[PDB]
Amino acid sequence: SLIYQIAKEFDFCYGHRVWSQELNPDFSLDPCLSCRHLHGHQGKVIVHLESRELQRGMVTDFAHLNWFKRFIDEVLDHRFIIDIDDPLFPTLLPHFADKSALVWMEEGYARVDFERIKGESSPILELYESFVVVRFVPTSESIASWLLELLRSRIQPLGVKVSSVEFLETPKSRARVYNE
Amino acid sequence: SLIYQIAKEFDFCYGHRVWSQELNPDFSLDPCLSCRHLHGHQGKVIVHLESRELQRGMVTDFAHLNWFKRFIDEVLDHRFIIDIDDPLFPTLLPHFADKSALVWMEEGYARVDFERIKGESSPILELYESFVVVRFVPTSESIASWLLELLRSRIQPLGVKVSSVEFLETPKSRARVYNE
Amino acid sequence: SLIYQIAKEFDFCYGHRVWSQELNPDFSLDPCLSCRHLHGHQGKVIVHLESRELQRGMVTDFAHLNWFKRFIDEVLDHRFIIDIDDPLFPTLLPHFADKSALVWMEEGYARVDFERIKGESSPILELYESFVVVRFVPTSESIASWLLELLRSRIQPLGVKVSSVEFLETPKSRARVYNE
Ligand SMILES: [Zn+2]
Ligand SMILES: [Zn+2]
Ligand SMILES: [Zn+2]
Repeated sequence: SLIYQIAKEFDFCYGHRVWSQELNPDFSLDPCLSCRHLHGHQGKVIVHLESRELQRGMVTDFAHLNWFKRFIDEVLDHRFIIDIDDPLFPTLLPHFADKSALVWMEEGYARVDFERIKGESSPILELYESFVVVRFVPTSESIASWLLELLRSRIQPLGVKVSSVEFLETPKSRARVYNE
Repeated sequence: SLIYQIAKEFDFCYGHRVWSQELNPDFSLDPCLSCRHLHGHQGKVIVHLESRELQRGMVTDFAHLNWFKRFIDEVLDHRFIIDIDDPLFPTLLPHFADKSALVWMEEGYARVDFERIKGESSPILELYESFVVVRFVPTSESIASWLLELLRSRIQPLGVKVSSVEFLETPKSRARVYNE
Repeated sequence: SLIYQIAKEFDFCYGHRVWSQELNPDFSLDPCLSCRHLHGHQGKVIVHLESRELQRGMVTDFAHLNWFKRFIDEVLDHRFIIDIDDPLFPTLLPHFADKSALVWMEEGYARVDFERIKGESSPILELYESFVVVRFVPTSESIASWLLELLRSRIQPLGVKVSSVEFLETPKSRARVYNE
């Protein structure tokens, strides 16, 4: 049986930190918890779709992931991705410490309610425009699992399967989650 | 148990069009059928070969794909790949509108019979030297499947399996066909 | 079911030769056994690790291969890799022509015992500091197999599996060994 796959890459830049990172120094050599620092990455998502047959020579058209490109562009690019359980949440989002005025979207992330910060200065608005709040520690593996969940929920009308999602955190390191 | 694989890349440039392209505008956002345009690509073929044991430390020598290199270089590079059943076939190859005087090669493509255009102008000859005629819409997935068939039928005397072939249409998007 | 993987790349430069290379000319086209020449490469090791669950959002931390990066950097980079059974071993290492006075390490390579050439000229010392002696023909498949072995033997206390190792001989060609 032949299996047919297609894969597309989507790029974006973001900041995050991995607040729970723990290391075994026998393996890391240096015990410093550097992923607990505020930092950032150039991310690449690679979506793999699969069929057991071709329709008009295709698994499905590459342009059929255009809505997802739009999601990556409009929601994640040039943003800071923060775990709602991050202990620095009330420190970095002090106008939203009690976690009450967050607006959860269907895709599973939150933006702050900007109504609550009306009449704050421009730099303060820029700050809060930055945050994409998620309910998971934003590791490459976590992000990849979340994007796999989103794709799965939405791709079914195309008649193909999402077989895996890769998330490259740097050009030399990446995560992959397979949908078996 | 271990499985051993080798993979090798082969590059070429070509023109084509995907004449049958259709889009679901809910997923693509734009309904424009841009792949129906005459265009081109830098293509990359990746061949994956597999064995369950190493012979002399190898799956098989990388150079044992040289004949396949020659094929890509001599047949596909700097050519325009066209489906025999593209509706524009008669328009782009008017001297061969009946599709009879084509010379089909063992690998499953054709060139025009140049006897029938003998004495045509130099530019007309250069036009007909361009075409590689195939029996499929030349999508990334169809190209990958075709080259997989070609490799499966030839590599037997090497004692190795072809496990899959990848075809990169752009650095951002690619197809893979798995033999199994 | 979901399966989680991470992969990380490690780069190094080295010299070797494949003393035992043979070719079938129906496939290589050219019979010349060029891999038997002394030469070298830019190598890339890609380590894939797998787990059936995430812990703190991770398969395991990318930094848990820092010991492996050190091994690559300190043992393999800017070295010449030679099989102890290369017919040229006595010619290239004439002060260790009997192939004893080698110091084998747990990772499965040897360096010469420098006590034996104490007192020799500086250029002679430089020559011998170059060699990494191994018990296989140093093909890409063999290097990958060996690195896989080292990784499996070390990674067990982290509770993840080494699923495969890729070893890139050139940008265009690579080996992969899967741990099935
Ligand atoms: Zn990070
Ligand atoms: Zn195209
Ligand atoms: Zn070599």
